[PDB]
Amino acid sequence: DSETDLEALFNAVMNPKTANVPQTVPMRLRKLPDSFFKPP
Amino acid sequence: RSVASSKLWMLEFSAFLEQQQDPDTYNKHLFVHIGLEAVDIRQIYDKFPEKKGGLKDLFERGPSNAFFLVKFWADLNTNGSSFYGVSSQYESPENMIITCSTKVCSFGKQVVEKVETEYARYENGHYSYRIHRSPLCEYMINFIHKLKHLPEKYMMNSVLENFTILQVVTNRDTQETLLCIAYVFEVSASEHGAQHHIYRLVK
Ligand SMILES: *C(=O)CCCCCCCCCCCCC
Repeated sequence: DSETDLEALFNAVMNPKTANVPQTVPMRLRKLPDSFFKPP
Repeated sequence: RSVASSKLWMLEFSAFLEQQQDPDTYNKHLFVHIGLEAVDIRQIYDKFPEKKGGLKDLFERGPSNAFFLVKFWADLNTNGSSFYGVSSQYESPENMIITCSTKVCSFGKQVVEKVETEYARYENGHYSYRIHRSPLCEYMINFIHKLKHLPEKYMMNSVLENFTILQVVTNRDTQETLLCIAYVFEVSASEHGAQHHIYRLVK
């Protein structure tokens, strides 16, 4: 099982070797408008 | 009027850090501010609470013209004398008692909720509602602290991929959804600071 708490959240990114958070589809790989990643 | 259903319009929204330099001197930094393309809501359901009263349940109950997705690029370029706050303003042709429920979510799970009741002020034939300098919760303050203390900007966005906010504005008596706004975040890289795109959420 994975954890979903504040330290776990930042730990997953700071020290990816010890990551234990849910895995997800990156927003860039979803069916979203082009403007979603191009700021004005 | 972008963020507007038939019954309510959000004119203003901002999250800020105000620092008191001395009793007469205040420096305010805006993290995000507001003051339409369509998005398939099914693409974001995983990022928000599910089950009864959740985004899907709310959207299915309608009306569909009350549902919005805001993409924020947040400005995090800022330094016991600090106030983290949020302000927002709404207008309506109707005199309602409204409830504003703000949920902070991590990987689609609710972590904290703030609930606020707002009464109308007559203003020019219509009615205004203002949430003025609502204190930002400690979780949000702490989250911002941790964000800024990450080595690299790419890390901030990686954290933010799974951090969302759901705001539901309801008529307290009738429970009609007046406005439902889903908020998604990246870090601003721009020379013009905070930016945003507003989308209509569709089935
Ligand atoms: C706690 O009391 C309420 C939860 C926060 C209210 C939503 C305000 C939006 C915060 C955006 C800050 C920018 C950091 C990415």
